[PDB]
Amino acid sequence: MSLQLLRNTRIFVSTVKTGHNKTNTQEILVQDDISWGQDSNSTDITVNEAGPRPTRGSKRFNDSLNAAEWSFSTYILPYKDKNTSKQIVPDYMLWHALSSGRAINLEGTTGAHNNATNFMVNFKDNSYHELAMLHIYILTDKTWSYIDSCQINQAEVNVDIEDIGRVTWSGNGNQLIPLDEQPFDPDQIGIDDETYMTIQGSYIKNKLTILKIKDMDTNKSYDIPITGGTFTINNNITYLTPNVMSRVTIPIGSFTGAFELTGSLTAYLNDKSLGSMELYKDLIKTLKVVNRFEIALVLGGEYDDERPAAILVAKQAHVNIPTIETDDVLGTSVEFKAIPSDLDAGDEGYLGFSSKYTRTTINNLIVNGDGATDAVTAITVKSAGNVTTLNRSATLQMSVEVTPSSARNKEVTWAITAGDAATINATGLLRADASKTGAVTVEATAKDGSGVKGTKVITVTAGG
Amino acid sequence: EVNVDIEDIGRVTWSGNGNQLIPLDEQPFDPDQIGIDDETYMTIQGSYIKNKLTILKIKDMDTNKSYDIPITGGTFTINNNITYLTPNVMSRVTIPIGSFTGAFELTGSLTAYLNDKSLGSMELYKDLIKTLKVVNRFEIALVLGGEYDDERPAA
Amino acid sequence: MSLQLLRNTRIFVSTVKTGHNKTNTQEILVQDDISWGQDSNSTDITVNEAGPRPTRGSKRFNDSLNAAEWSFSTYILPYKDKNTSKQIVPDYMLWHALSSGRAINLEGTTGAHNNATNFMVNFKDNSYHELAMLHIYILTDKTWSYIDSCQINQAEVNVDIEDIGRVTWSGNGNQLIPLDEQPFDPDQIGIDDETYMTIQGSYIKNKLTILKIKDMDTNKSYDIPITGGTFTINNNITYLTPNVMSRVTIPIGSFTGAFELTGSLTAYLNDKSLGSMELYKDLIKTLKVVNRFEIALVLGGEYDDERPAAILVAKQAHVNIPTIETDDVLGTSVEFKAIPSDLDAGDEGYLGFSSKYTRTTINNLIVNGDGATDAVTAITVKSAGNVTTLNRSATLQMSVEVTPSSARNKEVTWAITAGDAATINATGLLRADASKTGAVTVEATAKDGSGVKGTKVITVTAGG
Repeated sequence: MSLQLLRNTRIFVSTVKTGHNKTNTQEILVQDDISWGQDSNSTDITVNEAGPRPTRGSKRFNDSLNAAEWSFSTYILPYKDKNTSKQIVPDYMLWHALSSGRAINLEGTTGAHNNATNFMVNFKDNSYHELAMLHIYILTDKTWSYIDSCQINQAEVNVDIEDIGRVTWSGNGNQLIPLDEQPFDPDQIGIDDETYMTIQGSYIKNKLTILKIKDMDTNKSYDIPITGGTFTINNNITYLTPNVMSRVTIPIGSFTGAFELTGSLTAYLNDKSLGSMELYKDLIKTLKVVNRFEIALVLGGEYDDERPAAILVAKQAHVNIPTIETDDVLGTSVEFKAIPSDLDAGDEGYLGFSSKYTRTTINNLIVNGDGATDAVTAITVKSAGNVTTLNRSATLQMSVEVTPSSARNKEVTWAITAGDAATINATGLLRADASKTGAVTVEATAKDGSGVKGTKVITVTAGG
Repeated sequence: EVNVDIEDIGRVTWSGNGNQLIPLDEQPFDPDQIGIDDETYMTIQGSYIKNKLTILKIKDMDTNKSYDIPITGGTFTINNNITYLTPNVMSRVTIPIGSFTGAFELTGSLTAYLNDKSLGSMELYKDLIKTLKVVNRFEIALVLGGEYDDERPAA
Repeated sequence: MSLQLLRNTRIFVSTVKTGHNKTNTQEILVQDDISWGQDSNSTDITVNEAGPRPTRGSKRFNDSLNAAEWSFSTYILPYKDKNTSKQIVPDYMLWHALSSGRAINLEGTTGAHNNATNFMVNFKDNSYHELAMLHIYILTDKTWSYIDSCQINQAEVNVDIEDIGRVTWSGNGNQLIPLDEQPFDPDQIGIDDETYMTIQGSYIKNKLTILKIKDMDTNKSYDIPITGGTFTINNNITYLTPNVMSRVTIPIGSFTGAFELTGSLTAYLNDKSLGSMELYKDLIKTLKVVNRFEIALVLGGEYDDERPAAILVAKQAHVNIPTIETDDVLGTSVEFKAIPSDLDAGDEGYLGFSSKYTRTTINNLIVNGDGATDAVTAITVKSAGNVTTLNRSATLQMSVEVTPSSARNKEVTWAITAGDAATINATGLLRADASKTGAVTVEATAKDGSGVKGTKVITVTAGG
């Protein structure tokens, strides 16, 4: 009688089947592109004979149930909750399931976990045969229905100008189940209007898209205006089902396959220095089997005032040779896929979601890994007593200052590049001797990899 | 190909194969007297079948739970799986020679809206997804054109 | 300056190397799988020393040539020719050289001989060390060649349903000889369009395949719808080549081996009466060292109206113990071999080809050996003067009426089966005596092996 409507359907994500509370269930900001359903495998039996009386017969049997299909898209709207005062995306257990299979723990360091500054999602503890287990609850009008033991297969992140920032989720469940009784009241679990105002206070617009590309073999950072992009995280999950003739069967667990983090970035060719054309010609010139690039795509842009933004940080990526795409105005496409340091070392990449980004915050998130931990920005090597020169056979212990003063890693290395008339140790004691009449330089770079440069030309003379 | 869809008038689509298409110069027979006259055309057009009035009779033979399902649109076809056999001669071309009907298939797809009412679409769906059985035995009686006390055209 | 394609090959079968006419050579319609050639043997003489600085050198000698191999596939295409008005298959000399070692005589009664009703092949005259000798002529595009003194080694017939009736020929020849000049005009000898139309009017489809199997030890006919099968006519011909060390040698003569007529028949298991299951259970329950089965494989089906057909008849066959072939639908395999009554008797089996087989024609082919010779179908025995009973010490010379009225064998035998109150002679003069108060029977059967029954229950009493 009463017809169920699509627009009135609300989704609930849970980690447990009983005792649903605010810490285990949430209302998901799903769009109007929802779709789900479970199909089955069937077998037909035909008979082929040669007698005078052919047997035109066909007998059908049900054999098994395929995986339950579910897919929906949500808005990327990071925010801070009033309870914890820490930036968390509304759909945080989805990112936890995509990241690692451990118990949900925002106070840890692996998987989806927040902080006072930003919400960061790493895949360092992803090396599992089975990720975190969810339960997609589908409340269409009044009738209940949920999908048993869902697991996130992939997360489709679309980054295109003229398009608002969104993410599309698609996964599979063991068995979709319809329910008659309410598992839990949706009103108090569902987000109230105040946190809806708090969430809508932060929107991410993909029109402001700035890319950080830097090769680790040459450190040639480029300036590329983005036309449109897309990067997805794939788990390659396959459900395993038994094969029994007598009765039908349902899937039993799964084994996550190979982790894939691929992305496609479209951008216009530029003749300007460090532009798209220079990147393309450098890549098509140095044809190398292996690539090692710093790619840091920043959705929503960067600003001095706190602004909502989404960040991808791929430390050691693999850039496929670009193919310049012909159109009205030449716009090329670059394909990348983040490879790890070691196949089982994790650290494929990590993401940043928060409404409160300053350029320094995103910078230290990119270089150090967290939006809260500070990193060095500039370095000037300091002589032991404002000294400008050195004579032959004289010791000089180099000192150094770093900025900001709140940097977590402040120690720097000591090296000599230009000139051969002195030496430096781990502590910085520069030493000279006889037959040292030439000008020499001294270098200093911190171990956090900010790209900081500490330089000073000391005029080492022959002495008195 | 029988198509049963609302907003669509009842029609059937035929598709088959012949040994060899042949063009003819002489009239095999006069079309006028063989062709239907206007009176039987009036008699035929006196009866139309409209698929908008589609009522389904579904009943399982293991439980006898007849359902009440309003149809959104359907399609059922009868297939013979006919393949023509032709010889393979290198010197000259060849034409098909007879055929052997394969396996008889009578399949159909019925689209209908989910209903919370008793003996509705949702009850049928949940019963089927509850009693997962390899073999099914159902009374399906699709009635194109509807049913009425007065004489009405129906399929 | 030209390349030769396999599609332009034309094959002619001849019994003479000169004076080629339409009665000695005809074209054989071959298919893609045609193949022919001749291989050569060699030898390497290598020195095998053991010391340092050994000799490492070889040497090759051509020593012999192998027998030429040829094979091709043809369609079973019975038809009637306008010249003689007798049913004949286009590759009839192939059948003759397979069947007998005498000169071809279609008017005779052994080997390949035709009739106004059907074309027949029997192996009653194959006791020869060198069967009828052919010469395969090959015409590829423009160049000519032929194989000298061929012999039909075997003829494979595959009952592959949903396919056309086809036979595959194989054999050996003394030597393959390339001919530079045209032996005969292929335009005249090759089949013309009229006979091509007549042939294509008649095709044998393997789908319409009925099989007639009967246990001669129990008189039990089975209804087995076939799934797929094959039967072979094999001669096991081996070609002898002389060994000469100084010069290469080609085969000089041959010798036929053991004539084998085997088969293999696959079918599904049927629970119906006299089905496949009953045959399998009877065969595995008897467990007999020897079996006497009558097998009549009828390609093309049996019908009241005229239809083309190819029939293999095994009068006294030997059936192996069947096995169950576990597939999606359970089945079995009936592997048989046609054995003769006596080793030097021939008559292992025969074949009948025609484009006009009414059911009666194939029936009398099976039971009489020829499609033209009619065979008795039913019998009702008649007394002397329409008498219904008999009294003690009274004669009853019974007669017989048979159908059809044109059966070649109109005679019957006489026997008493049920009761002991009378005795019958060869002519049929039944005789009784006193003290005969029981009901006795009389039976008659034809001498052509049709399987016709003549029965009557005479109510002999003690008299008035």
